[PDB]
Amino acid sequence: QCVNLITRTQSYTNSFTRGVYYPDKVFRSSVLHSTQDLFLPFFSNVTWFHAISGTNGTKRFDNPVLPFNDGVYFASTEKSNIIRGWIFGTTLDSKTQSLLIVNNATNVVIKVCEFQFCNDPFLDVYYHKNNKSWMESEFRVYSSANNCTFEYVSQPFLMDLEGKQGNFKNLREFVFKNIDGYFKIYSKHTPINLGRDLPQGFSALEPLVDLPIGINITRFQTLLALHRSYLTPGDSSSGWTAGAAAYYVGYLQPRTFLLKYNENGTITDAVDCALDPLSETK
Amino acid sequence: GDSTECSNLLLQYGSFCTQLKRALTGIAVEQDKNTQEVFAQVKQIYKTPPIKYFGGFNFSQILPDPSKPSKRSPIEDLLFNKVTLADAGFIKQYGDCLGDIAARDLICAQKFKGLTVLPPLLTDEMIAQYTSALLAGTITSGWTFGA
Amino acid sequence: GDSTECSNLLLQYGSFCTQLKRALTGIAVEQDKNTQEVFAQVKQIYKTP
Amino acid sequence: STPSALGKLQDVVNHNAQALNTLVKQLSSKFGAISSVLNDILSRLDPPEAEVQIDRLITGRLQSLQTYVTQQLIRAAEIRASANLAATKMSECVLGQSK
Amino acid sequence: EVQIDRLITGRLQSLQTYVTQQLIRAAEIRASANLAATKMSECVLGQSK
Amino acid sequence: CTLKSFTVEKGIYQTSNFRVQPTESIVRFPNITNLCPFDEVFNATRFASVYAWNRKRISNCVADYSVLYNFAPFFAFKCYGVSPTKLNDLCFTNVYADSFVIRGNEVSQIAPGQTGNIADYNYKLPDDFTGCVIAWNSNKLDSTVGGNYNYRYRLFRKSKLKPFERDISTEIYQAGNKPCNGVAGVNCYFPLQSYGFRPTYGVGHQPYRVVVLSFELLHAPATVCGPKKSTNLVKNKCVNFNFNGLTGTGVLTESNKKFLPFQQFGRDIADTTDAVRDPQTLEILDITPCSFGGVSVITPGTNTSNQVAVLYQGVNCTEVPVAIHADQLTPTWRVYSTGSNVFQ
Ligand SMILES: *[C@@H]1O[C@H](CO)[C@@H](O)[C@H](O)[C@H]1NC(C)=O
Ligand SMILES: *[C@@H]1O[C@H](CO)[C@@H](O)[C@H](O)[C@H]1NC(C)=O
Ligand SMILES: *[C@@H]1O[C@H](CO)[C@@H](O)[C@H](O)[C@H]1NC(C)=O
Repeated sequence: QCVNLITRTQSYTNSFTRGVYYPDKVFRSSVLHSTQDLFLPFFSNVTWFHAISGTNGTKRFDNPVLPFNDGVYFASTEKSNIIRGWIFGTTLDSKTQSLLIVNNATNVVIKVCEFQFCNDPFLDVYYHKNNKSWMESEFRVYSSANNCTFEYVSQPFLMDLEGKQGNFKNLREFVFKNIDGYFKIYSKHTPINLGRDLPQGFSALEPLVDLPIGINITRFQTLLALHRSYLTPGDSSSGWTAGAAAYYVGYLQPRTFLLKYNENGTITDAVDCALDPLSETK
Repeated sequence: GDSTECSNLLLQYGSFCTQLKRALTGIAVEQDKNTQEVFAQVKQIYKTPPIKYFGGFNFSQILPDPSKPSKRSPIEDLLFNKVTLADAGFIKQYGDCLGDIAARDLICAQKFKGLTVLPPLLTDEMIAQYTSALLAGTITSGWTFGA
Repeated sequence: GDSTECSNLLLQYGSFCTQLKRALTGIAVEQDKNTQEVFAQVKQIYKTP
Repeated sequence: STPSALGKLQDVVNHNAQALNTLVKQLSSKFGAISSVLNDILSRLDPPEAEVQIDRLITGRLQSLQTYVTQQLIRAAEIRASANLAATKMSECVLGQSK
Repeated sequence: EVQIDRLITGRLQSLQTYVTQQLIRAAEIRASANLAATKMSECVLGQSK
Repeated sequence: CTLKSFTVEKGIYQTSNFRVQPTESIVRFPNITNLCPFDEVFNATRFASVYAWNRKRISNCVADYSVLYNFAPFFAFKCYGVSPTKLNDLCFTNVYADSFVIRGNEVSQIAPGQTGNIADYNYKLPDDFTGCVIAWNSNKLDSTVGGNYNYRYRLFRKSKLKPFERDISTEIYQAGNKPCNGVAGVNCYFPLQSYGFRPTYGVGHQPYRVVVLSFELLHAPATVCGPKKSTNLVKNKCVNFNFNGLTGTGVLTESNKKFLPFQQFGRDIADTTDAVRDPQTLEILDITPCSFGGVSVITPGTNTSNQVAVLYQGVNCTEVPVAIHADQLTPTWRVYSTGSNVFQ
């Protein structure tokens, strides 16, 4: 059965200078090299989907499947106990290939398959005392899975810290893009002090993975998990507990960028060209 | 670069390389001639007197500084610092005189691309010495040293 | 002309346009300098009696 | 204090440096060839077919070198005019009193 | 694309020749303008011997 | 010889350029070596139709071209961006093997950047295709006495296909209110057509298997490499090197650069390879081409003397021993000898 469980509310925030990443894996140092790539334009809109998960009163669906456009930029402050992956696809059905990314507490699984599921994807996890380690069932939450074609396993992208400061530090800036047959996914995790949203400053998104598929994506979705204290009961309001599963979404656009690599070969600064006349002059 | 085939096919094109080398050699000897015509306007090098008193006109900032090794004047030092420097063929055992790894490598890359800067015939020290001779002649001799 | 198809091939030849535009801009600012040096030899405008 | 006091000599240095940088960037220009690295072209195509590509690259780089040398000659004539002016100024203002 | 490349090379060479001849005659104009500034200083702003 | 005269006047003449020649050739590859699945391409029972061209990905292998060394009766190795004999000298990354079966005479329609009905509605090759095409007759297996009409090509589409684009949408283009219902007529044309593989047709019109090999060269970490013999590397010695297809000459010193784990090539302001990661052991080494510089001859007039001095411009005196010095040539007093008389 498909059940919506999130209190998705859309607010608008500033993009600032977030989303900068590495174009290609070519070391460069002390160079103001200029590129022409898809990027999150400076000072754009951010659709902050502020929400509380585990809310049984939201049975009817109230969250849309966000589009992909020219590359979705993502940010959040949720641990693997709350947000557990991402979904991509053109029609998000068994007719077109659906890409599922799952971030287990011990590993990461990336799959491309004709998964059948509704517009409310989630993963309910709990360690019942019978076995102390309960494994989720694909057939229960997900209706079907046919002609799986790709599989990849690695270390977790979410090295979540148990501390609240570390929980806020989990800025999983996972830029997703598909160009030249490459589905490039980047990542970051900043020890920046806790705030309210993406802060000031700069952070280059190192290339986390370059999946060799690079197919077009029409819709983008966020995979959330129902956070629990592992002692709560099952299917009840006193079961899946309320949790602020806030996640922000932005969109990339083609743009010329002027980068700035530091001594260690990392992008330490970047400017958009068409933001304002000062940017074009620079 | 170092490819033999490209050089052989460049030979098929005639002698633009010879003409360009001749033109650049003319430019270089022209630079040396310019320096000689501007600065080397006196046969003799003139030494400023040890006691540098000239009626109150203080030339200390334009006269050479005996303290610093460069012997340039303080104004000359300011001018040297203000302008971006250039290679001067330092002996660093780098194979290409001066160079470093992960540093100001623009000159090194230019050299490795075939572009080279030849040192002036008169070193900056000897150019400064020529200027010091000119200034000493002007201060002590006036205009009579140029005729 | 008004064509991107030619511009894509045009940018392949490098920064030749940068050099040409820089040379022309230098020529123009040199014309301004010429007029300023020939005519603007004073910074006070004098009224004819 | 003022950084624009020595603008003329810094402009001369910047002109030389940017001419050299333009020459260097001409290496990356393909000029209609399949690539811009001679070693890669030679390792990819045999001389009978690589001759056309290397000839296009040679023509492009030779045009770049010739334009560089011609503009160097023009600005060297400018520098020679300025140096003749400097020699005249040393003769008439330094070696004498010009009226 | 080949024909447009040929036309681009031709027009670029024409423009480059135009810019070089403008540079040469601009050096000529600059020599004449330096002479004119000298004449303004020594004939108009003074008496030249 | 340079002055084109027998009398040479007193002066310095820029004679030539001296470059210390390389000492040895060293070729490197990752220590892992695997048989590339190229054979499975040539061992495939059948290839997909041209409208639904089969695509295979080749990566993380060593290019074992023995299949085209021993048994290569293929008619055209029509390589475009590379020479067929040079494949062993270069490494590739993310190799794409497209494959289909077409008419033999239609090869001119699959030329790089060519335009045609199949090139617009079946399979558009890019205008800058950097790869090869291998075509060979398939009448032995892909032809039938009754007519091999199984292969079908998409004859018509509303818009031209993009380069390297596959479209399997079979929606009809109804230009009017009349429903097609499979009827060919007014405002209703089927977008697919069976191949005319009639037995009476001779060669050229018969089915031929075509494999298009597309390569992207050296801008990404290499995954497909040649079968060349991996050797050892030496430091501070100007040697030839072929690092995964990157050919050059120079010294390979130990680099103190802080490469990020995903980074392979380091580049300077002149965007040329200044450092490289050894494919066998992932460590970064700095590349520096061996010393070189101008060589000028300082001589008095040949009317006066015949002894000459030599200036090596901008080079440390530790790179002098080339084949002009007395230690490398016969002890003749015409030019220079004694080993000494070196001034930095
Ligand atoms: C397998 O993939 C094809 C796409 O080529 C798709 O049409 C099909 O539905 C998938 N599943 C099966 C069982 O063939
Ligand atoms: C960056 O490089 C500097 C030296 O240039 C070094 O001290 C510093 O530790 C480096 N930073 C990192 C994160 O490695
Ligand atoms: C003569 O000149 C010296 C310096 O050369 C100076 O110290 C001295 O006072 C002068 N004598 C005079 C002006 O009577």
